[PDB]
Amino acid sequence: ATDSKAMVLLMGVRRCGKSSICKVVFHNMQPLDTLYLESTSNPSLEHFSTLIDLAVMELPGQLNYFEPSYDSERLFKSVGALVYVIDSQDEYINAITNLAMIIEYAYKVNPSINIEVLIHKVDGLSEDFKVDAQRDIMQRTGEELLELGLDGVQVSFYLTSIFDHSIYEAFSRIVQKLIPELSFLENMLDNLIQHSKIEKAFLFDVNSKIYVSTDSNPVDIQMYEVCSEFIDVTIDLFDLYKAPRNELQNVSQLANGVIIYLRQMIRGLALVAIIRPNGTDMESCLTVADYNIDIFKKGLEDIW
Amino acid sequence: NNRKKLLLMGRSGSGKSSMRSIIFSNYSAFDTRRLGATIDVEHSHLRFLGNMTLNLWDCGGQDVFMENYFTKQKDHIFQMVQVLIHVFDVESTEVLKDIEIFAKALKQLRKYSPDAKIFVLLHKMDLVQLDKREELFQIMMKNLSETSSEFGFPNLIGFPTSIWDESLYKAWSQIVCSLIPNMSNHQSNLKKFKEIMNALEIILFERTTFLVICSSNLLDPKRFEKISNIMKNFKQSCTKLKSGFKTLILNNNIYVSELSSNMVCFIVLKDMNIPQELVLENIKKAKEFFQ
Ligand SMILES: Nc1nc2c(ncn2[C@@H]2O[C@H](COP(=O)(O)OP(=O)(O)OP(=O)(O)O)[C@@H](O)[C@H]2O)c(=O)[nH]1
Ligand SMILES: Nc1nc2c(ncn2[C@@H]2O[C@H](COP(=O)(O)OP(=O)(O)O)[C@@H](O)[C@H]2O)c(=O)[nH]1
Ligand SMILES: [Mg+2]
Repeated sequence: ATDSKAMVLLMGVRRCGKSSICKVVFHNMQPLDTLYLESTSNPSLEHFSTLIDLAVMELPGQLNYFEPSYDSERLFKSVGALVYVIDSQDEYINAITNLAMIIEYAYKVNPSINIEVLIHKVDGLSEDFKVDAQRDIMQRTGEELLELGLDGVQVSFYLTSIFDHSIYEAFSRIVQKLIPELSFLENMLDNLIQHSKIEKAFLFDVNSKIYVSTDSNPVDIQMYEVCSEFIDVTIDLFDLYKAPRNELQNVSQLANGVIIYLRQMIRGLALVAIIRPNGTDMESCLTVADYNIDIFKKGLEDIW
Repeated sequence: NNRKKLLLMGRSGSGKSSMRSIIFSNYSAFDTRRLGATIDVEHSHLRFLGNMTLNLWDCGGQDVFMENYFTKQKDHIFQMVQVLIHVFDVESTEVLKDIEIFAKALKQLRKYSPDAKIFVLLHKMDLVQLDKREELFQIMMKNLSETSSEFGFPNLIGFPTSIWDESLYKAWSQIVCSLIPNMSNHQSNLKKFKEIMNALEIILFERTTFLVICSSNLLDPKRFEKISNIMKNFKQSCTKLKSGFKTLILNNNIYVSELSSNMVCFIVLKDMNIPQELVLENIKKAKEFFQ
């Protein structure tokens, strides 16, 4: 059994990747299950075993000859989020179909349900391809559900690949959307970047690609890809030569001036931010971040 | 001469187009799937380090195309050839034929460009199991060496490669470091840079490809390529920001800066807090000599 806080459901046709996905996610969620459960344990709602638990469901080619029995429904309710895996290797029209079904049916029984859809196995595909692929899929459901009479259902679509970093960036948002109890940290970040020359901030555990938290800033610029890799640079470059700022830190600046800043926060937990200075030089732009950061750092040190 | 012509030959699927694509076109490993078989000879050039330019000849290896390079256009192909990077797919079944074709190429070279440098790559080594990866290379290089020897070119260089690790950069670094004439002055200038920085060591990379040009010093022997690889992986995550890499400082110990529109330097500093300012200054005088 599993006394977890959330109950995600992974459904899709056989070989969509629903089991491979569980393996990659369950692993990277450890640093968090750890972090939010005791590193810092507060919401009385937290003394649980692990944050989430991915229960997968196999989906038959076509759901005509069959529809969900009751036991499935009783599960839908227990489930907090619903992740639909569309294998992009093949055609996906009848799949977009079975999705409208799984939605309408699930939604009657447990609205307020998160419906997340993964346009999977997108590794090795041209960009204008992923563009059309999605834009086309996104539309084909905004019509399939207007036909089913429910255009008000909020559906978030993602572009993923388990040989990529995508599935981690998707699930990062996915986990956040699920558990609100872990948003106090998102909030502390909206403060760090609040009134800033700082655009985005992530809280990455050195051994997980599922960020632990980041700002509520809407214009997520998918700056995730960039910061997520920055960690690896820092770790990897450091690991080769190794034989209020006493820890690990890395700064990088591009042509146009943007800055990728990483500063360790608490034993393996680092902060990666994007800093944009319109002319203002680096040396001091960097010092003014340190202020808001060193503050934020104390904040985590206080609750730990 | 000021221009270099390299022959990238091998049979179809050897993975030689993925190479070029990763090394001079900013492709990601898995990004090569979409490449599709190259038809005939696909040309690419690249001004490398200012004074030297490069002309890459990716020769689609479908048997038919291959037969035509050796017959009709052999003079076109094997004419004025600086280097031959022949590639063998480690997962081939037609190994013996794979090698014959190689001789075929040597024949046309032993004749039209005899002083060309020979380089062989056992590509896709990521498919072989670790315990085997070495003896197979040893075995293959052994045979290839003798064949190479009989067509003029005695001692050739070998490199086990895969688009999935850094072993690809080491090979292409050494290959390109063969067409660079002026290396005496670079190390000499580098060595001095070292001392004025009193660094553990300094490395030089080509801004564009991030291949190693030279250095000046226990430590990882493959460290050079692992640096190339990692920075190139950073390069690619920084796509969306659509800005090129300028600088990076890691723990007040490792400084990586661009020197000119051609060379980037990597300095591991030996200290932890030399006035960051006075260290950067030393960086700015360095540009004078590495443009
Ligand atoms: N496992 C593994 N696969 C590779 C490697 N390099 C390339 N590939 C794969 O092999 C394929 C071979 O494609 P190419 O590189 O375009 O073919 P080519 O060798 O250039 O030959 P062309 O058809 O003849 O002209 C691509 O589909 C890649 O996914 C490698 O290092 N390891
Ligand atoms: N190229 C690619 N292959 C994938 C991806 N996800 C899963 N696979 C492969 O798809 C196959 C089926 O995955 P699996 O987890 O067994 O599917 P399941 O039956 O739905 O659990 C395996 O060979 C996986 O390695 C992906 O994102 N990209
Ligand atoms: Mg090719």
